[PDB]
Amino acid sequence: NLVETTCKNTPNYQLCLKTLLSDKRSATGDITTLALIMVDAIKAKANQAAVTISKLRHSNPPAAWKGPLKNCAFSYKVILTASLPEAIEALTKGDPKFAEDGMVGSSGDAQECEEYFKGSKSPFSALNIAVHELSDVGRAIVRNLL
Amino acid sequence: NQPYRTGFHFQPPKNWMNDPNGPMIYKGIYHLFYQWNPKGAVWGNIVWAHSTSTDLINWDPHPPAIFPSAPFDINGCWSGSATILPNGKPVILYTGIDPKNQQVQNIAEPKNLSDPYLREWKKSPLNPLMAPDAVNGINASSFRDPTTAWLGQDKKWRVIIGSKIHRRGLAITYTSKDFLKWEKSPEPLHYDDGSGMWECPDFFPVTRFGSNGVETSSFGEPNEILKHVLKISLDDTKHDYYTIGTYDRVKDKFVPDNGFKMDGTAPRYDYGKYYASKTFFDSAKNRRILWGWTNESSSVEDDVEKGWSGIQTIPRKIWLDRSGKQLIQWPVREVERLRTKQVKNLRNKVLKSGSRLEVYGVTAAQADVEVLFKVRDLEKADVIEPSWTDPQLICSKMNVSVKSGLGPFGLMVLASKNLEEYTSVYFRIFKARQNSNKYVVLMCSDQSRSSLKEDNDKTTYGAFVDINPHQPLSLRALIDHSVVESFGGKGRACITSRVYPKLAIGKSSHLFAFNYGYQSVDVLNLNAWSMNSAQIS
Ligand SMILES: *[C@H]1O[C@H](CO)[C@@H](O[C@H]2O[C@H](CO)[C@@H](O[C@@H]3O[C@H](CO[C@@H]4O[C@H](CO)[C@@H](O)[C@H](O)[C@@H]4O)[C@@H](O)[C@H](O[C@H]4O[C@H](CO)[C@@H](O)[C@H](O)[C@@H]4O[C@H]4O[C@H](CO)[C@@H](O)[C@H](O)[C@@H]4O)[C@@H]3O)[C@H](O)[C@H]2NC(C)=O)[C@H](O)[C@H]1NC(C)=O
Ligand SMILES: *[C@H]1O[C@H](CO)[C@@H](O[C@@H]2O[C@H](CO)[C@@H](O)[C@H](O)[C@H]2NC(C)=O)[C@H](O)[C@H]1NC(C)=O
Ligand SMILES: *[C@@H]1O[C@H](CO)[C@@H](O)[C@H](O)[C@H]1NC(C)=O
Ligand SMILES: OC[C@H]1O[C@](O)(CO)[C@@H](O)[C@@H]1O
Repeated sequence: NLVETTCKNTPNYQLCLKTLLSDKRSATGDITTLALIMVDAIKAKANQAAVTISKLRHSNPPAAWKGPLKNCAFSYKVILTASLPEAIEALTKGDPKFAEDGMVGSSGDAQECEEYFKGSKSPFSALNIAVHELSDVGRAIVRNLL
Repeated sequence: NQPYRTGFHFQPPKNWMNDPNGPMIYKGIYHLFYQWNPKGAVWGNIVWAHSTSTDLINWDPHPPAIFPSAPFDINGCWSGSATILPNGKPVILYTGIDPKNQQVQNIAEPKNLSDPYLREWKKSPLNPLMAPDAVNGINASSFRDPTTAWLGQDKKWRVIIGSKIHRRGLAITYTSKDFLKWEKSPEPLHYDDGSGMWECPDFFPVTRFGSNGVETSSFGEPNEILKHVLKISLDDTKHDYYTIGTYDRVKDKFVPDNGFKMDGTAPRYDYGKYYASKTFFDSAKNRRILWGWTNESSSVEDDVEKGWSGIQTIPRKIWLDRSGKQLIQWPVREVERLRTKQVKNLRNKVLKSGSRLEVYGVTAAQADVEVLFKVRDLEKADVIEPSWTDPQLICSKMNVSVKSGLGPFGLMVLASKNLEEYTSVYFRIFKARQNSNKYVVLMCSDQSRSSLKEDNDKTTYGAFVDINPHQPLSLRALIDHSVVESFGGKGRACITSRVYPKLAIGKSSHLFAFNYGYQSVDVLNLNAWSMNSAQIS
């Protein structure tokens, strides 16, 4: 129950628990392994967000969508190209604060990208909320390694 | 194009930089190495880049000095320090990430000592010299950042490496006769329960009364009184801390002076954006000099988009203050050579309540400004709340639009003409207690309205300043496009900050002296110099 207590000290116990149990590495894994599992979960959602964003840009978006859709594309490109790879390197080599920086990065981007939409439900809102919530659970887990 | 790149602060042509590494002097040439990502605007693939100088301000680039080239550092060349051996030879101790991603300590030394610029470095086949294993039981993921080494009275070297065990921070001590065979000491030089990881430890002597530097291995003669300074960068809080104490050479342990605890409650070099700092002994002009890394306060997107991240602050000479309660820092005096020949001077101006005075004729985005403030009616100062103990939090809740008896008064730097954007570096003066003659001087670096873009980290900074408000209040600001370095009370309170204005750029930035307190304050003297650009790597 490293998983249990690790997930107690995060902003969303259930999301944390669901995610870690979906990866066998968590049976015997230490806190760094559990952090890496979370990064994978974020990477999995951010990939989908990224592919979704491509569709809507290659499909004649409304005038008030274009400005968001381009920003979101860049946001998720930074998440997938800079932030997450960084976090994977930091957790694997042992500099947790750079993993923390990477998790706080994707949390703000996901939210930012969501909030660009007025009426305030984007076409891929679940993915932004998933990427936001998973990034916050991830931060909590990495706080432990500081 | 690149409105936030600095004109005279150290930074590479592009890409991510963090910790300063192995600062040294050798054959009259200053070396700065630094952690650098060769192919990105975020941390990763970290190597030691290298630049040299003869003034600490203008820097010539060199090839990467230290990079993965062997098992013991194949997965990265992390931070470390230079030691100058008695014969005059420099060696570098640094953390390598080994083939199992464990953190280990390796040695490098010059390939050609006749090369003053020490461009190529070779590495010992004995590396790693110090490592985690089953016997020492050191945590392989929390074991890095070797200090400069110091030679004890018994002719055995000491070196410390930052580490932790659970929530306990450590300064693991190793000793050596030849500098090749290192042996772990049972007890560490110091530790602390609850602090977390101790990154980038530093350990150096300072003279009791005086501003000169002390050689790291230098002893306290039956005349000369030395204190020692232990510094740690803390994972937990993202700040740099130091305590003043004595070095028990018998025990080989550091004892902070009564009142000091080596954790988050300790004092800081800088109360703003400042990390992974490292000193070295400048034997050429007898001074200890402190390097500090200031990361970006913009978004990671902005970093990736502009193509670089991280600067060094201007190197600062440091020493023990008269009272022995804190360290004093001041930008190295070589930085003053950048000052334009024609200074802008204001003297004997009265900033009434709610006033601001603009300073004309200066390159406001790239300037050095020193100012003296005199308050007339100290007794009119408000009694501070006894529960108000955290200076940063005071600055956060009492912004510049909240008036008090004395203050806010100070500077508005990197400001737009109509003050859509500005950074306030100011003072408040409180009465320590009701009807008292003791006073509390607060220093704020407020960047809440520094930029119209909300993505920027606009956190405000604060710090109390140990100075007598009966005497005039000193305030110096180095301004450089996206960095403001503030020094209260001739170096007793330092606040580095990062800002990214939309309007206040180049010719469109402005500089004001101001006073929004109830009482009026005089400006005895205000010197604002335009700063020329340095030639930097
Ligand atoms: C380099 O990289 C970055 C630099 O950007 C550093 O990362 C961190 O930087 C700072 C820490 O200095 C973190 O700042 C925090 O941000 C929160 C803001 O979030 C959003 O912004 C607005 C602000 O208007 C706000 O509306 C929402 O919160 C948004 O979500 C703040 O919540 C937080 O402020 C609190 O704490 C600061 C002190 O840190 C106080 O000054 C504030 O007053 C505030 O206090 C709160 O708690 C107290 C109790 O203690 C209450 O009394 C108050 O009323 C209040 O509730 C802070 O500003 C930043 O988030 C973080 N960013 C990232 C990306 O990591 C990093 O440290 C640097 N690394 C190195 C090595 O240097
Ligand atoms: C690294 O340091 C020591 C290495 O032994 C670890 O201490 C062990 O911690 C585990 C808990 O996961 C216990 O089962 C052992 O009994 C501990 N041994 C001792 C001697 O204390 C420690 O956990 C590791 N790192 C941290 C951060 O605590
Ligand atoms: C070492 O460097 C010095 C100065 O750079 C030079 O004179 C000398 O030829 C170099 N020697 C070797 C062997 O590279
Ligand atoms: O580049 C990695 C380096 O950065 C630090 O975490 C401090 O910022 C050091 O402990 C480490 O050696």
